[PDB]
Amino acid sequence: GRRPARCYRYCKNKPYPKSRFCRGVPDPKIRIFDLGRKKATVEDFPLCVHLVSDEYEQLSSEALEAGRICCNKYLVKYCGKDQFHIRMRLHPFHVIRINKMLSCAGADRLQTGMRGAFGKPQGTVARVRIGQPIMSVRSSDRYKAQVIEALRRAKFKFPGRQKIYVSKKWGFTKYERERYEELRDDNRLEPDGCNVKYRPEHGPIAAWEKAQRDVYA
Amino acid sequence: EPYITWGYPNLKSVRELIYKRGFVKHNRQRVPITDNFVIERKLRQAHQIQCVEDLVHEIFTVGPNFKYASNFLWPFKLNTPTGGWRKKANHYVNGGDFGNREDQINRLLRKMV
Amino acid sequence: MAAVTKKIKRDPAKNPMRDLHIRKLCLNICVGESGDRLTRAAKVLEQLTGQQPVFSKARYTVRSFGIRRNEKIAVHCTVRGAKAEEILERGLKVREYELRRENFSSTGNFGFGIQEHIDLGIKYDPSIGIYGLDFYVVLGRPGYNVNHRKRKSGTVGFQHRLTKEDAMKWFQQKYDGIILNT
Amino acid sequence: TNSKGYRRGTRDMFSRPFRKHGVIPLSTYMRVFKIGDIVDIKGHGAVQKGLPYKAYHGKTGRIFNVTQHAVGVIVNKRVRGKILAKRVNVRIEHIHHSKCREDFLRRVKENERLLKEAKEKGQWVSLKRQPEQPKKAHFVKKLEEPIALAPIPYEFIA
Amino acid sequence: AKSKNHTNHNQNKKAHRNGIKRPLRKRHESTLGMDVKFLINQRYARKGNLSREESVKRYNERIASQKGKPKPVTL
Amino acid sequence: KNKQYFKRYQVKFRRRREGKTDYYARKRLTFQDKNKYNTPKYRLIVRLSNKDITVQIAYARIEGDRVVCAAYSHELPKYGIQVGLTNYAAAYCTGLLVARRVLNKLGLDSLYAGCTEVTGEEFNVEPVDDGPGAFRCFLDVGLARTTTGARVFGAMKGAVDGGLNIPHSVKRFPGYSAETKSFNADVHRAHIFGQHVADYMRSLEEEDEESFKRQFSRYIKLGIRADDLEDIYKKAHQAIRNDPTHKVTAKKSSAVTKKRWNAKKLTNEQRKTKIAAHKAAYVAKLQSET
RNA sequence: GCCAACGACCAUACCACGCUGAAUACAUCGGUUCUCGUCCGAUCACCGAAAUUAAGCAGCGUCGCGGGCGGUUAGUACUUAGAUGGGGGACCGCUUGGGAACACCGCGUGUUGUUGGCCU
RNA sequence: CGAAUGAUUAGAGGCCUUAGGGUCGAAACGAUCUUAACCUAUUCUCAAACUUUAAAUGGGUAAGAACCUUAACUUUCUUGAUAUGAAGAUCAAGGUUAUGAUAUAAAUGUCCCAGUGGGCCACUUUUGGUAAGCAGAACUGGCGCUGUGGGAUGAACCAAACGUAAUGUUACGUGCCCAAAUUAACAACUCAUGCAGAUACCAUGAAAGGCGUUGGUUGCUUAAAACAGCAGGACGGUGAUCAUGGAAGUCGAAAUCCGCUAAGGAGUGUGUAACAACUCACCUGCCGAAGCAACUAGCCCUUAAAAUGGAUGGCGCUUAAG
RNA sequence: CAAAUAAUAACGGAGGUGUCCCAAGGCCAGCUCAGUGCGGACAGAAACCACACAUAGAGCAAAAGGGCAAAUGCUGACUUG
RNA sequence: UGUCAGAAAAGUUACCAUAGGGAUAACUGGCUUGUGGCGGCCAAGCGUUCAUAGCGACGUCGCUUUUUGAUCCUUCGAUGU
Repeated sequence: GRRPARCYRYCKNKPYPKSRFCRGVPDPKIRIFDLGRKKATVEDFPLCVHLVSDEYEQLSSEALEAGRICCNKYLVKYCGKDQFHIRMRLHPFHVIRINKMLSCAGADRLQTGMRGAFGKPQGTVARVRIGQPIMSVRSSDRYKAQVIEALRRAKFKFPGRQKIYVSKKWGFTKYERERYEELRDDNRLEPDGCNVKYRPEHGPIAAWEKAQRDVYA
Repeated sequence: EPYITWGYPNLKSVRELIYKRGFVKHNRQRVPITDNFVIERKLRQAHQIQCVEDLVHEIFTVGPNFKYASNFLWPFKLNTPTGGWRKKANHYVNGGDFGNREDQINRLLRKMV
Repeated sequence: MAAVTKKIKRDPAKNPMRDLHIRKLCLNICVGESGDRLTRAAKVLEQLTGQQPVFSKARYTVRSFGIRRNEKIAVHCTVRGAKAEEILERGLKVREYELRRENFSSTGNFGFGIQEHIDLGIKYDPSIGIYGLDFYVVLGRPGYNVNHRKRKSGTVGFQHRLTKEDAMKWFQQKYDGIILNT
Repeated sequence: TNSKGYRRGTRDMFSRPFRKHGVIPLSTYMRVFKIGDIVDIKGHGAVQKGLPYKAYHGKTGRIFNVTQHAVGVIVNKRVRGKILAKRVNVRIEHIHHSKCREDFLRRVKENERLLKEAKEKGQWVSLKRQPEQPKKAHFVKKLEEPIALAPIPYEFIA
Repeated sequence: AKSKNHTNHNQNKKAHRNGIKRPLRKRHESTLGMDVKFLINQRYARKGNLSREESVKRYNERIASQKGKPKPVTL
Repeated sequence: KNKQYFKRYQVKFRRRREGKTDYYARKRLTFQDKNKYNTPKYRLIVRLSNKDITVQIAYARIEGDRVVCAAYSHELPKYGIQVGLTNYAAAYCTGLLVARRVLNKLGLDSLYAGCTEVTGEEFNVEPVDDGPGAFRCFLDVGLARTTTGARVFGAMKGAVDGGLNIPHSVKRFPGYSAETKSFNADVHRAHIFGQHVADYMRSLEEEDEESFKRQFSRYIKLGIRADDLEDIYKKAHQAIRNDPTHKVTAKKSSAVTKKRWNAKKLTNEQRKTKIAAHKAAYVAKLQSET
């Protein structure tokens, strides 16, 4: 009956999955994890900005669903329609159950009062850790200020506390912006959609001249 | 470690503990010192210890009969410090007591001897 | 690539020991279902080959053709070495040696299929009925029994191992067929 | 409420190691086991005959018996709280030679090699093991590129 | 009414009092459940030691009469 | 197949990768008991080839099998048999050569003479009294297919003719039919002396006389005629019983540094200068673009 | 420097290709009277000799894959023991010891035993 | 998790002939390939019943006369063709008993000797349960079975275990209750109008704020005269359009380009029906010295609601007695 | 579950048992399995024949787990330990 | 001999009896709150126009046991429901 995560705040247990051993797990009504111009190249969007957890919370699926829409609707309103890629980096494969007590008609007595406790899966949640990102939006550097307010508006719909980090990376790639700019300035960053390809010395040699036949020609 | 403090004794602290507090073990009994015959009658045929300064020698400069020079003694039933303690359940390096005081075992033996 | 080869050539590395002869010829008659029809179909090949053939059983059940586990649907045999060159060219002018293009496996074997089994010098003989057959010509060089011995086995390598385009090369010369690009 | 029965919990005990599957190497049957030899037990999951039961994996016994395929090993089990010495007939593939004492026996071999040439000097033969004594007084020279080379405590910001 | 079964509480206090007890070290451990054809006239490899030094160092030259068995034992 | 079953790839041993050993028989041939503590077992190893018959006696030790006696077929020219080195007949010599090669050096040739009265019957040596029996081997065939009359069973009767105690049954001796057994020593006696090789070259001047220049060539070169083989092999069965001296040679001393051909492999300073000019002259070739 | 039979350890040995190869060898190869086995002399069994750049252990080559060892990650993560430490909690700091792992980069790419031979 | 098995998110490069049909074409292969399959180099995030790797704390064993090397005897069982194995029984030869620390005396029997076989609490790890002064376990320490000192009070917390006395010295405390500092000892912090706050466990209180005050981090303006303020303009190239509550400097708003100089905004507005003005920019002033924001975490405040009258233990404390 | 020896609880979680087997036991020999690719008249998404790749991805009365490739899998040989 | 260390075994009592039990329910008291409601943040939006005159989605953080479960601690030589 969708009781909130208001009184869940000692969470203890090893993650029961949605696997071949508790089959009966539902289709999620929370599916999409990423939105914006997700077909943008690496070069389009240099700025990465994360919303990073500095607690050890248990962020709900409905909290994560709500916080993406509030991060979406501010960015399609202010900084342009398709100048962003939001990546919601917490995929909630958890099982919170419920002992439901079907106590209709007040008389049955059979099923469970305190004996015995098999459960029924209702929840789905994500453990966060300290320093561990929750969502990263990728956009240009002209809309740096517009980016942080949409992450601020998403802060007030998550539990715990969260810190908004402009990352000094160049996009979603794990490069310093200077080390991205130097390594792309000769050959070595062969681009893909979200990510680049790295510094190849192996192997074997056929994709070295193919670089050299496409640096000159 | 948390039930114990230790450190590195002076020569003066070796003497004052055996002079003032040094008792000795004579056929499982505890026998004070009062003369050199209590030390000599048990450690001169086997080992070469007859005096008190013998027993102060092969304890301070750790000699080859240290095993006998320190199991001859009883455990030194020390007093209580004057001024007392520091915390007793923090390390010495936290704010003071247990573990290695390391040269400040001397100042604390002045209070206990 | 360009790793140094150094290619020491005391002889031009031609192929005297690399014959590309015929290993064996496979003659299948996949009759649909069991009964006495295979028995009158099996006896057409002792007429053709002299060897008495074997009764292959069906692996699965289909319910769409009517075959089950072990229901004895086909009859096959195999002819190896200079007696296939009876039954190859005797069934190849029936196909008027010019043969289709694939029809030629990448493994170097090739094959074809003819209906009307009485074009093999066989009189029509309505006691047995006519049949459609399955001619498969596996093909190979000397040294192909390197992976066939039980003691101290091995694999053949790149060259030797003959492509599709050297079975076609063997076919434009022997029987002088054309490859019929379809 | 189980342990009960006999290979339970031994999903990882009698597993094989990674890529150590298959055929047993042949020196496993070429080892010689004489009566009174120290011997570890680490069971082989790929030999389902003569496996020890799970309490004795990881333990160490002495060979009290040899028969045609197995060794009787006498192993200590604490059945609480007391130690019975258990006699376990265990096949040879599940049994190893202990290295623990053949680096004691290379010291009996040196407590008679060093006491041999000590008939000339005399003393100290020094035939006891000594724990790690505190170090010495020693003169660390710098020179080495004189110091500072000075750390300061600083790595947080990200 | 169904109160409290199964605990290993106190069970090592209670088993370390009369202590945790090594068995004891024997010079003569039993030969029983041991290989019986190893044992049954190695019973008589003892019973064939009627003497061991008087009539036995006679044997060191009694077989050195035939110069021992120095070669042919090498198969 | 792509990097990820290679990570999970567990090879077979080395010799089963190369066809040499069973290891399901090697486990069971080299089995010694554990209350037979370090006693060797000395199996008899006859491996055939195309133009050699290697018979050996090896016992199982950990850092390798140790070969105690090794008689080959490429020495039977010294005993009066020049061609046909891989016969059923020419195996019984290397069977008999490896038995007399080892009983003289074990001193067990005064006793355990053997069977010079070569008949093809079953022959099992009763132990010479004043002590136990003779040297035991066990036949190790590898994965030769052990069907009746193979040459690998043509060294077990050769070695048991020397006097070794190898356990038997005549089921795989050439000339013992399958309905029933039906012992017949004479076809074994024919095969021992090389009769049916002689009978084929006495049946080939009746059918196709030109095929002497085919099969049974080099009998034409060395002049061996077909009626000689029953007395070529017969007079070899005592010239082998009279000089089993192991064929030891003494070059003294030319094995190591021979003489010129150490065959070094590309010291890594060269490989990093190999791909100095391979990289530099490629972009100069790509400077021939412009 | 090698060749063979039998091995041990069981990828530093594997996999993909490429290129050499003196000599003994090992082969492929020829045949089906014999022994033997097949639907078939392909395989197996047996007789035994007319051509070599395939096996084979290799000689190797590869900014090869895998695998192996080192470095680095990192005194990091975790963790023993301590406190009348912190904080509303979640959890975090310090004391006292112990101390990883992926990856990442670099390195090498079977070692050897017995017994018979060859000598480029 | 760029290793297998299970999941799972996104794109990127393509074998292709799987197309879901296309697209310029009747299908076209005459071209863009459209997308989705399939393949390959990557990617986000993960597993009680997954794992190449792999700790800490653990489990076992060893660390010597019951020993170490010999010599040649016994054996039917014992093996070998060995009455050399392998076990055993004897003589030979071996400095200094082969880490450390300890020894509450340890060893072994018998009464199978009595009581017991409801437990309970706690750190740490745990399972069920929304939770529980709830249910169930692992580990060691405790209460039961135990006084005494401290936490006002209290089974268990902290300290310490206890013959009967004298003396001296000790963690909790030192404004009064009440033994001992209103410390000839300090630096700060904090003003709480209906519980300021006041010692662990522990007797609850959050999210989010404060131009309350205290410290701190980042960026701009600045000794070109800013900041503030008294002193100027802010209309318009035009209802371009968007538009009739309606946009004439303006809801919305695809869109977006222009005044002037010392210096004026197609301009945010309750709605000034639509208009006007007006004024928080610009810049000439006087001023002539620091100003501006954003951010952080100390205390206090706020958030903060119960029933007999009332509880830092009580009094009472505010350059403290927090 | 279970906290890296073993032990370890709850009406904790996920299942299984009360049988089947003259071979599905014993043993030798031969053999290689999942799937995948290129092929071969009728014949297709699959019938069969045949080549190449196949680290077990199959199979083993096994519920789950371990294990296993000239086998413990598949086929024959005699068999009753 | 499946209650599997192995009696040979159907109900009902509101007409009831006995020994006990707070080792055990029924109500009070205690802890607990999934359920209801009452608050505070963020602001999609509603309100002609206008995000907060009055509201207020998706989230989020608390307070409240009394209904109501859960619990079995105190009482069964009796606490009047």
